[PDB]
Amino acid sequence: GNFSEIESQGNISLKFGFLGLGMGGCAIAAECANKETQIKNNKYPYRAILVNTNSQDFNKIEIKNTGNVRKIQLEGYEQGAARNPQVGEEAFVKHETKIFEAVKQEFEDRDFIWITCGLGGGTGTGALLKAIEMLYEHDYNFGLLLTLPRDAEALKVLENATSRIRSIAMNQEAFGSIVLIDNAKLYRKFEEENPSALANEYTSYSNKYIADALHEINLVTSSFTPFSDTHFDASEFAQVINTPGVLSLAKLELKSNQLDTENPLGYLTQLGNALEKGVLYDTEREELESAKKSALSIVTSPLRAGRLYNFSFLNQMENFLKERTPYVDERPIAPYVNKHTTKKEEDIVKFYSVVAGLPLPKRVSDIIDEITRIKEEREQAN
Ligand SMILES: Nc1nc2c(ncn2[C@@H]2O[C@H](COP(=O)(O)OP(=O)(O)O)[C@@H](O)[C@H]2O)c(=O)[nH]1
Repeated sequence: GNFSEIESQGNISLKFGFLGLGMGGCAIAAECANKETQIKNNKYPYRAILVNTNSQDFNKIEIKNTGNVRKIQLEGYEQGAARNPQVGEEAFVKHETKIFEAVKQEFEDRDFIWITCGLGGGTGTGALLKAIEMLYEHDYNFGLLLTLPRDAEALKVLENATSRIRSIAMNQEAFGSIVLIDNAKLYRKFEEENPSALANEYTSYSNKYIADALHEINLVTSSFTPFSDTHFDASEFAQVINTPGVLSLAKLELKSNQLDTENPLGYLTQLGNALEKGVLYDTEREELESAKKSALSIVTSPLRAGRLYNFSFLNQMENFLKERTPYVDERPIAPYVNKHTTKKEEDIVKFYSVVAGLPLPKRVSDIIDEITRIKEEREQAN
């Protein structure tokens, strides 16, 4: 995930802060906060506060971005493998004053905060609702960056996740977007693109993959030259990220010759598949249909832009999004020119979309059925 070229000539739309809770949430938050960029006068664009109980692992969470990443240790509530949310909850409440003082100072210059948490654990999951109340009570603009557990994590972790996800959705109107991450999906993605990969490379891969997906859309929305008057800029991006409900990201890269405007079915089908098989989780038409907001940006070279962004293409794209998110407040189709595209990448056309205000995905229901299976077979066994 090297965005050096783009960063040296671009910028990020929003100054994100990450409030990590628990091991996984802190690992993801740290991965994002430690990102180094080639952005003018902004080597380290992100900040983070990592809240977790003491442990060797938590001590192990590196930290490159100095000063912009602070660890807050939940003294006295180390939980071990108890996987008990009630304890995580008590921990957060007990240390709330210390935590908020840290949040207050570190996030003063932030535009938006991501409460980052791996659903299923004790500390993170347990502290989640309290953390949300804290940011809400102090009027921060914030959203949730959450992972859903793999089936192998078993019963307790799945119930822990199911419990919070349910409560989150019920109270979703109280805050911004919920960027869901399906660990099962990403685990599979890893195996497939790295068949000969070993288990020791997954965690790093998934955390970098997540951080890169968020940073990339943050970059794309403020680093290129708009071809027209329709934009998906920092302002619009903020509008979308602040929309309640689940948020889905998609990205498709095609070679210029695979994008036929006289025979659009081919590339429109690929775009449709990219939107459903999203970056962080998998969605479907039924879910997309109820989107509250959506935006799609297209980026290509000076060489290709002029010939691509014609009436036919733009109209086909307008139609495409209209069929996918029919009831959206606004769905801009925003073509961009990357004026500094290399000769080597001259033919590439990139598509980026963000869909917001979505319902919980199918993976949440599959987890419920996995929990249901286990409990019912346990009864039959009895
Ligand atoms: N993507 C990702 N997910 C993680 C990571 N660590 C843990 N998780 C997930 O988050 C869930 C909770 O684990 P953890 O954060 O360690 O528990 P906690 O410290 O008690 O909150 C697990 O069930 C995993 O699915 C990580 O480094 N990356």
